[PDB]
Amino acid sequence: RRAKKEMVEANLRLVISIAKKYTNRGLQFLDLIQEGNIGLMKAVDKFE
DNA sequence: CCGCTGCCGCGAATTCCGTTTCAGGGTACGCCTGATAATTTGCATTTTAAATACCATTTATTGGTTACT
Repeated sequence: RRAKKEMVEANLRLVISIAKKYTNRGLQFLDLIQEGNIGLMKAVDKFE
């Protein structure tokens, strides 16, 4: 657990970029960001 | 050491009328699978050419002849 936190906290900027590419008047910025963070947690789980 | 500044809140008439019910974000794709929404038959209740089984009180035919143009 304490290992995965490090990658998750490292790649938040990546999430920000991908999200802002979709922000143009959808839900709201922060909702997109948080949903992307869910996705990032999934990806960290699946990466080899 | 009990004075003054600067923030932030809050408020600003009445009815009708009119009118365009109206638009704008800029991001993928192909699998299995269950999950409903469609579509297919039979059985209860009417309704059955009518057919049927009894009570009923009210004309009909009636029983005709005895008087008589």
